[PDB]
Amino acid sequence: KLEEAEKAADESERGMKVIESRAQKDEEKMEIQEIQLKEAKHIAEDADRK
Amino acid sequence: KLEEAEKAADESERGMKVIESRAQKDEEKMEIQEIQLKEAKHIAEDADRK
Repeated sequence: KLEEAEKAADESERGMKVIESRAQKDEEKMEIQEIQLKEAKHIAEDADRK
Repeated sequence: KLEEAEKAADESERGMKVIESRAQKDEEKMEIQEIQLKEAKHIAEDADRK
């Protein structure tokens, strides 16, 4: 049961590492896409201002 | 150790679910900011075009 509970922790932790690494990749990509959106929008606003 | 391993199962699994929720929020924000980046770039393209 300790192996099952610890394995549930270890496997859910690996699950977590993959989806936390995914959250990190999605977070970095969303920040990049958000900064690029802010800039593409700021370019659009700058182009609208122009 | 089993109680702590079950608490770790809960924390690594709750972690995995909080991270899955965060990864989903960051994935949706990634997907929302890339779709809206493509739109913000098309607005920049339209803003530059107009």
